[PDB]
Amino acid sequence: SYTVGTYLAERLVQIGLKHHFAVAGDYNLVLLDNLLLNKNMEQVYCCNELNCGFSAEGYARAKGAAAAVVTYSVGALSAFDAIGGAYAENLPVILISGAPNNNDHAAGHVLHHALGKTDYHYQLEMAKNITAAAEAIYTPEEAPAKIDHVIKTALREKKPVYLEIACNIASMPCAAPGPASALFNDEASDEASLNAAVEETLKFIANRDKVAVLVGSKLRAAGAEEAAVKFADALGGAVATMAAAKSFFPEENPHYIGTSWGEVSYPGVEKTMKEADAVIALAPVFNDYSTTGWTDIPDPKKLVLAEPRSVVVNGIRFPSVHLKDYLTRLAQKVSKKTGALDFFKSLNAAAPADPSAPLVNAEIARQVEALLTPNTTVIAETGDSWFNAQRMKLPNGARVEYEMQWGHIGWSVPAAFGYAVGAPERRNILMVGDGSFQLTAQEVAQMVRLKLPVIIFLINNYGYTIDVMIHDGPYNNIKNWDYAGLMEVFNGNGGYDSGAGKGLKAKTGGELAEAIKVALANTDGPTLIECFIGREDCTEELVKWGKRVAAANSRKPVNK
Amino acid sequence: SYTVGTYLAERLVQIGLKHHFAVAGDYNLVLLDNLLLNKNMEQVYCCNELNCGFSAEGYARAKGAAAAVVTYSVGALSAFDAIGGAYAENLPVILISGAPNNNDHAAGHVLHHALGKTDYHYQLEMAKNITAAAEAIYTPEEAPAKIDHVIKTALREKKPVYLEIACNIASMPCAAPGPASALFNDEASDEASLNAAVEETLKFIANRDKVAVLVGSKLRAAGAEEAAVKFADALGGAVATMAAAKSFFPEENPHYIGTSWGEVSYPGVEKTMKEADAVIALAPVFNDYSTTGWTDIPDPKKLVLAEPRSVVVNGIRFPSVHLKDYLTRLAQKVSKKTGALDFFKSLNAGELKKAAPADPSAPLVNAEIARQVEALLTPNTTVIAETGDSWFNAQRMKLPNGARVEYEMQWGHIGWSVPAAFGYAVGAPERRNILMVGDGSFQLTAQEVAQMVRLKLPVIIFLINNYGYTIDVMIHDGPYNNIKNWDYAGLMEVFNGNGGYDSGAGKGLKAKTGGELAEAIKVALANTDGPTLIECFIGREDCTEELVKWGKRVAAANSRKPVNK
Amino acid sequence: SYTVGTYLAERLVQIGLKHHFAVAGDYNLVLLDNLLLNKNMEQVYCCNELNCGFSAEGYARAKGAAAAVVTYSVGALSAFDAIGGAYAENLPVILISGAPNNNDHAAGHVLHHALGKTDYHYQLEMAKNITAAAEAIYTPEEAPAKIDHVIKTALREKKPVYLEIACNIASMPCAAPGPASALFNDEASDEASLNAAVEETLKFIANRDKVAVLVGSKLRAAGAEEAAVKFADALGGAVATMAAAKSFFPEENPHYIGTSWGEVSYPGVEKTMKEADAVIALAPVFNDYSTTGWTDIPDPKKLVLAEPRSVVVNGIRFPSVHLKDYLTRLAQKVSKKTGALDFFKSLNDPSAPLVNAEIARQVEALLTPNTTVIAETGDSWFNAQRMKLPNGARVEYEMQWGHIGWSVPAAFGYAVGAPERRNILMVGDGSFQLTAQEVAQMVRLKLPVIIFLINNYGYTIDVMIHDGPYNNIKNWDYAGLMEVFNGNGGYDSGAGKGLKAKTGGELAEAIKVALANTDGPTLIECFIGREDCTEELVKWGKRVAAANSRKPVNK
Ligand SMILES: Cc1ncc(C[n+]2c([C@@](C)(O)C(=O)O)sc(CCOP(=O)(O)OP(=O)(O)O)c2C)c(N)n1
Ligand SMILES: Cc1ncc(C[n+]2c([C@@](C)(O)C(=O)O)sc(CCOP(=O)(O)OP(=O)(O)O)c2C)c(N)n1
Ligand SMILES: Cc1ncc(C[n+]2c([C@@](C)(O)C(=O)O)sc(CCOP(=O)(O)OP(=O)(O)O)c2C)c(N)n1
Ligand SMILES: [Mg+2]
Ligand SMILES: [Mg+2]
Ligand SMILES: [Mg+2]
Repeated sequence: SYTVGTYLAERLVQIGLKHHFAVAGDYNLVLLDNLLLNKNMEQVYCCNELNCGFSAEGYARAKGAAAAVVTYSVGALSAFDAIGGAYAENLPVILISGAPNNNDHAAGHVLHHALGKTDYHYQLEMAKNITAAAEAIYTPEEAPAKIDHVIKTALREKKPVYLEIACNIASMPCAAPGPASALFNDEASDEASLNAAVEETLKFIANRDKVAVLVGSKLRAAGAEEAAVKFADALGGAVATMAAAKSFFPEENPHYIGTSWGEVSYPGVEKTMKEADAVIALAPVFNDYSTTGWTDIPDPKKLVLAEPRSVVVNGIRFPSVHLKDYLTRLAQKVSKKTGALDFFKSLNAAAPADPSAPLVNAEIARQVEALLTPNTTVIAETGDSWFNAQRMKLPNGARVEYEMQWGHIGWSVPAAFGYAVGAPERRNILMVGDGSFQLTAQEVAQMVRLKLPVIIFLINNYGYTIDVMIHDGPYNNIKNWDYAGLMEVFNGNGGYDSGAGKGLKAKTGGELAEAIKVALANTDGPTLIECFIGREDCTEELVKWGKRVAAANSRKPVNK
Repeated sequence: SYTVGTYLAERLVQIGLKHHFAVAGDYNLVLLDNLLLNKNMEQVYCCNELNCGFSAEGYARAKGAAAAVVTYSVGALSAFDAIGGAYAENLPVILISGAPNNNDHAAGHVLHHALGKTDYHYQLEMAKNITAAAEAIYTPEEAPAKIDHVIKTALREKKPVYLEIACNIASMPCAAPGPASALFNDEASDEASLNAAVEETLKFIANRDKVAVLVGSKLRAAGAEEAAVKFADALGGAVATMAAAKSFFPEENPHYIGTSWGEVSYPGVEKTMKEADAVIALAPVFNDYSTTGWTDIPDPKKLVLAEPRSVVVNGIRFPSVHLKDYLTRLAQKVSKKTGALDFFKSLNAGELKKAAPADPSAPLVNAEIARQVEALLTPNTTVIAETGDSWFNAQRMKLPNGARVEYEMQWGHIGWSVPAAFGYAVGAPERRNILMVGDGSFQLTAQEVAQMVRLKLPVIIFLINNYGYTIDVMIHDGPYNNIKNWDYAGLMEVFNGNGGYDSGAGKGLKAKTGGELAEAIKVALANTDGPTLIECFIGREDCTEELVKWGKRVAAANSRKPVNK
Repeated sequence: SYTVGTYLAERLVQIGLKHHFAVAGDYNLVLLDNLLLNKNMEQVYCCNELNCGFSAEGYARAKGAAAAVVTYSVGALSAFDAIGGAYAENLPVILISGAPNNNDHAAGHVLHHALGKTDYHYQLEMAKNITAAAEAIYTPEEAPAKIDHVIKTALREKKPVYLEIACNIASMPCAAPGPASALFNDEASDEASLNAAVEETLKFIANRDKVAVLVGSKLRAAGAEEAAVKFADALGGAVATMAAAKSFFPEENPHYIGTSWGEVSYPGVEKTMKEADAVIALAPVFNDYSTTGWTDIPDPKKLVLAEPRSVVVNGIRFPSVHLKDYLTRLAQKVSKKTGALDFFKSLNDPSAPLVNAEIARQVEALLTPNTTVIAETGDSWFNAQRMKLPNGARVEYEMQWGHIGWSVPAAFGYAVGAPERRNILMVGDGSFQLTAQEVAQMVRLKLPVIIFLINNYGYTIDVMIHDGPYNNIKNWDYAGLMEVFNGNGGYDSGAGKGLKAKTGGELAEAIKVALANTDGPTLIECFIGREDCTEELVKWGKRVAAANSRKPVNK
C-alpha cells in the first residue's frame, strides 16, 4: 500500500505539484527514494538549500503551490530564509526536512548536523515562527494526519508550512490518502456577511462619485484577479495597482491608470488618489516600502478595505467573506462611478540615444519592454530592476513577479529557475543586478541542466546601486565577475554532461539588440546578457524613493 | 564620545578582531559606517549571508573569535545556519543583525524584509535556539550592557552569540567601553575540586597499567592543547586522536599512535583502545559519526571524562575545573603508566598503508592526490578539509608538528569549507592555506572564492571532481547523488573579470594525471597574488576504503527500525 | 553510589538548603522518595503549586536559595507564576518537575497531564522564558552535568532555574557529586576594572561635595549590604533607600535619611535627592512603580550607577566588577562628602472604631532586631514603608513581581527558613484570598507567624488607582478560618488562633494573644474602612493610573 514517503508524494501530486525540489542528505535519502516511487511527479535537485527554497517559491508562483525537501539542520536552517520569504509573499510552499532516527530522542545521543546537544526539537520550534503550520513526524501512524493538516493549512492560508520526518520511518507502512477534494475543502462565504458587506459598500459610494480601485499584492493569493476585472468594468472607475501588485490587473483595461506608489507613482495617479472620494483597496499590503517611507498612507475615512477573507467598510468589519465572492457580488449590483477616471483623464500629468553609444539604463528597459508578450513572465529582482520593470507597459496576459515584501536579493535567480520548471512554455525573462546575482548565481547551472530557456538580463553597474541611493558607503562595492563567462563554466562543455547556456556582453544599444536576438533563438538553455551601465545611471524613481526610505529608516526615537 | 556602533566596534577590536565580515542592507548601513570609524579593524564584505557566517567561522579558527554583520531577516535567517555551525564547532562568532527602527514596535507597522505581520521579535526568538546569548538592542542606553554580556558570554562558553540593533540608534551616543581585560574575566578553577579531581584520577589509574589518552575535538576550545602535551609526556601512555581532533595533538610525539575511529582507525589503534584499562578522554564529542555508526563506544567503567570545565573520574563529577588546569596539575603529579603504548607497539601493526608515487602519465587516482597534498603539509600549513571523502583523505595524512587540519565534523554543512577557507586565510596570512573540497560541496558556496581573488589571498584549492556526491553514494546511492558538472578550473577567470571593471589574479588548472597534478601544484605555489584552483579528475568509486566501511555503518544506524516503547 | 534523585538532594544540601518544598504527583513520586533519603533536609508539603513555588521564594529570602518540586504540566505551569516571581525578585529558586517516562518521547504516545499531543517539550520551552537556565533530564548519565549546571547558574546570577526529570530515571545510578565549593565558584572582579571604576568615582565626586547614596533592591542579591554600610560611614553623605530596598540599610545609621520614592518619599528626602551634586545608586531597579509613574527619574548627569556586576560612572561602563568589592575599596579611599546630609539636616481612640493609622502604630511598636515583616501588595506596602526599623529588623517586599497573595506562602516559606525570628505578615483581605490555604501549613508545622489581615472589604489599592465593581470582594470570617485549618476534633491537630479587632484595644489584645501563641500562627482580622488608607497610596495611585493610561505617541 502506502508509506510515509509515498503518502506525502501522493498528497503533493493531488494538490497540483508536478515537481518537488530537493537537496540530498543522509537524513532524507530514504524519503527521497519513496518520493521517487510516484509516477506523477519529478524530483528536481538544487545546488544549496537557500536556492532549493527560493526555487520552490518561484514554482509556487507558477503552479500555485510547491515542495522542498532538505536534510536536518544544515539543510533546513538556510532554507528557513526562503520559507520566511514564502510566508511574506503568501505562497504555499511545503518544506520537508529529513530528521533523526526516532530512537535518538531522550536517549543521551549527540547526532551529526546538530548543535552538539542531546535534544532535537530546536529546528521544529524555529520553524513555528515562519510558517502557518509546523509538524514533526516521529512515527508512521501519525504521518497521515500531520501531512494532511499542514497541506490543508497551506492551501487555505496561502502560507508555507513545515514537516520533519524521522529518517527511519520514511519507508514504514501507513494509511492511504483519501480524495484530493478534501485538501481544498474550505468554508464558503457567510451569506449574511457577504450581503451586508456589499450593501454597505453601495451605501458608502452612493454619494461619492470619484471612486478609485487600488489593486493589492495579495490579489492573486485570494484568487480574485478575474473577479477584480468584472467589478472594475462594472464600476467604470479608475484602477491603480500598488507596486507589488503589477500584472495582477490587465493593463490594457480602459480603466487602468497605472502605478500608485506615492511621489514615484505613474504620472497623475498620485493626484487621482488624493482627489478620490472613495478608495476600494483589493487585498493591499501597506508597508514602509509600498508607502514610500510612510509618505503615502491611504485616508482611512475614504478607504474600503477588501482583504482576501474579510471586508472593512462603512466602519464595520465583515470577516468570513471571500474577496472573490465580494467582488463578484458587487460587480453585479454596482452602479457606474466614473468620476475618478474622468478626473485622471483631465489631468495633464529616459531621453534615448543611439545604439552606437555607451549603453544606458533607459535603453535596457526599452528593449526589454519590447520583448513583452501575453505569454511572457518577467522576474524582477530587488534593486533598480524593481523600478525599471514597474515602468513597463504589460500586454494582457503578461506577468511580473515581485518579491517586494521579503526583498531577499538573490531571490530572483532560483525563483526564475523554479518558475521556469513550472511554466517552461512561457517567455521567461529574469531582470537581475550583479549585486543580487552573486548570492545565488549557481542555480543558473540548474537552468542549464534542465535545458530551460531563461533570458537573463544581468545589470552590471558594478555594485549595489539601490543601496548607493539609500545610503552610500564602501559596503556598496563588490568584486566584479565576467558574468557572460560564467555560462560556459556552467555548461562544463569539456567534462562530463553538457549545457547550452549562452553568455553575451552588451556595452551599447546595438550590441544589446543583437544579444537579445540570440537569446530568443536560444531555447535550449538560458542566455545571460551582461549589460554594462554606470552606477549613477538609474531610474529617477529609485533616487526619490531611496531618499524617503533612508529618512524613514533613520528617524529618531520618539520619546516614550 | 562613543556611539552604539563604535562601542561595539571598540569591543570587537578589544577581543582581538582585526576584521569583521559583512553584507550590507538598509537596516545596517549606519551601523557599518560606525564600525568603519574604528581603523584598528578592517570591514570585509561577502557575497551572501551564509558565506559571511562561515567566513567568520573560519576566521574564529584562525584567531579565536569573529563577527559577522547582516541585515534584518533576509540576512540573518540564512546566517543562522552558519551560526548554528559555530555553536556545534565551539567557535565564538558574534552575529550582529541590523533591525527595524525602534518606533515601529507596537505600532501596527508592517515592514520590509519581514513576514508581513506587525511584530519583530521572531528573529530574536529563533536565534536563542542556536546561541549562548542573544540580545536585541532597542535604545542607546541599553547597548553597553547587552554588547558586553553577549561578548563575555561568547568568550567564556566558546559559543556564538546574537545581537540585533535598531537601525536608528547605531549612531546614537552611549557610555564608553571600559578595560578590555573585563571581557576575558572568567572564574578560576575551584582549588579543592582541581586537587580532588587529580587525586581521584591518580587513585583510578593506580592499578590500571594500560592507560590510553583519547584527544577530543573540544580540546582547542578549552585551550588545553599545550597542557595535553605536558600530561601525555609525563604519563607515557598511548595517545590517540578522535577523527574530529586531528592536529589537536603533535603527531611527531612518540606517544601518538594515530586515529581512533572504530573499524576505520589507524592500524593497531582499535585493538589498543579496547585493551586499555583506563581511557582519559580529553574534551571529547561522542556522536553517531565519531563512533562509526555507534559501533565504537568507550567503556563507561574505564572512562575518565575530562571535559573543558568539568572532570568525571572514579565515579565522581567535579564541575568548576578548567581542563587546562587539570592537565597541568595531573602532569606534575602523575606517574609513568606506559602499559597501553607498550601494547600498541607490540601489536607490530605497522603504520598506515600508503601508496607509492604513481606513473605521472597514468590516469589520476584518489591515492595520488592524497599523496601530493600530504607532501605540502608543513609546520606552517593548514588544510581545510570539507565534508566528503576529503574527511578521510585528510585523516590519513601524516602531520608534521605545527601542521593544522580544520574539520567541521559536528555541523557537517557541505560548502562550509569555501567561505571558511576565505575567513581563515584572512586571519592567517602567514600560513600555507590549503583547501581540499569536493565538486558537490564546492557548488553550495563557490562564489566566496571571488573574495579570495579580491583580497589577493594565495589559497591553494584542490577541487576533487568525481562527478557527484561520492560520500553519499557510499552511504545510500540514488539519482539525488548526481550533480550538474562545472568547468571548475574555468570558474577562476570568471571571478578575475580581467578586462572588466576591476581585476584578479586567481588561476584555474586541470589535473588528470599525477604529472599534471605535480605541475599544477608548482604553478599554485608560484601564484602569490591570488588563489589557485586545481581541478582533480577521478572516478566516483575511486574513494578511500575508510569511507566505504564508514558509510556502511552510518547507513545502518540511520535506518535502524523503531524500538518498542 | 548516588542516584539521579539523591544527586540532586545532595547538591541542594550542599548549597545550604535545609528544606525543599513539594506537591506530589505520579510523575514525581519516585523522585520525592530519593530526595527523602537525605536526612540533612526535610521535605515540606504544600496545598498547591503556586503556593509551593511562592513558599520556595520566601525561603530563598531567608536562606539565600531554595527548591520546589512539582508534577508535570498540571503542577509546573501554575508554579511558573512563582518562578517568574523569583526571577523578578532576583532569588535563586530551583524548580524541579516530574516528567514523562523517557520511553514516551517520539513514540506517538498521548500522556495524562498533557495537552493531548504526542510531544513533551512545551513545558521546557515555556520555562526558558522565565529562568536563567532550563534543563530536561531524560537519561541518568546526563543528570549530574545538568543539575550542576542549573544550580551553578542560579547561585551566580541570583535567578531561578528549571529542571525536569523523566519519572523512570529518578532512582537510577549516576556519578557522585564533588565538593560543594565548586557550586559557589564565581569569577573575581577584574582588577584593572575595579581599580578604574573606583578612581573615576573619586574623580567624579572630588569636586561634588553633596553626595547622596541611593540604596536599591538588588543590594542583597549582590551581597553588598555590609559593604554599603562601610562606604556610607566612610563617606558621611546622605543615605536613602528606594521603596523596594527597605531594610537593606540600617535605619539607625546616622547617615540614613529615609525612603526615596518621589512625591511619596520621606519628609526632606525628595528635596535632598534633587539638591545632591552626585547620586551613587547601589543596585537600583527603576520601573514605573519605583519611579512613581515615571514622575521621579534620576538625573543621569549626576548619577553613578553601581549595579551588582558593573559600574557606570562619568560616562564609562565597567563590567566584571562586583558591587561588594567596589564599595569596599571605595570606602577605603573616599573622603568626607557631607554636604548632602548637612542640607537634609536643616531642611527638617482605644475604644473608637479602628483606623489604619492605629494598626500601623501598634505593628511598628512590635518591631525588634529579630523581626521580619512580610509586606503584601496593597496599602500594606505603604504602611510597612512608613515604619522605622530597629537595626537588624527585616522587611520583605515583592515590589517587582507584585503578585497579590504572594505574602502568605512567602511568609510560610520564610518562617520555615527562619523559625527563630519574629515573623510578621501584613496582608489585605483581597490578597489573602488567593493563597490563604497555605496558612494551614503554618498551623501544621507550628509556625508562630503573626498575621495582620487588613479587612477593608475589597481591593483598596485598586480603588485608588481606578475604581469599579471589580474591586469588590466576598467577605469571609477570616478570624474563623484559623479553627477550620486547625481541624481540632477531627483527624489531626492545630494550634492556630484567629481573632477579631474592631478597636485599638481589641487590636492590642489580639497582639498580646499573638505574642503568647508560640505553637501556631495568629490571624488578627482588622476592620477598617475602604477609604481609610495612607495618603501616599492616593498620591502614588494617581501617578500610576496616569502612567498606565498614557495615550499612544506617534509613529
Ligand atoms: C539577503 C539580502 N542581503 C542584503 C540585502 C540588502 N540589499 C538591498 C535591500 C533593498 O534589501 C536593502 O538595502 O534594504 S538592495 C541590495 C543591493 C542590490 O544590488 P543589485 O546590483 O542587485 O541592484 P542594483 O545595483 O540596484 O541594480 C542589498 C544588498 C537584501 N535585500 N537581501
Ligand atoms: C548543507 C548540506 N546539505 C546536504 C548535506 C548532505 N551531504 C553530506 C552529508 C555529510 O551530510 C551526508 O549525507 O553524510 S555529504 C554531501 C555531498 C558531498 O559531496 P562532495 O562532492 O563534496 O564529496 P565527495 O564526492 O565525497 O568528494 C551532502 C549533500 C550536508 N552535509 N550539508
Ligand atoms: C495575581 C494578581 N492579580 C491581580 C493583581 C492586581 N492587583 C493589584 C496591583 C497593584 O498589582 C495592580 O492593580 O496592578 S493590588 C490588588 C488588590 C490588593 O488588595 P488588598 O485588599 O490585599 O490590599 P488593600 O485593599 O490595599 O489592603 C490587585 C488584585 C495582582 N497584583 N496580582
Ligand atoms: Mg548592481
Ligand atoms: Mg564529489
Ligand atoms: Mg483590602
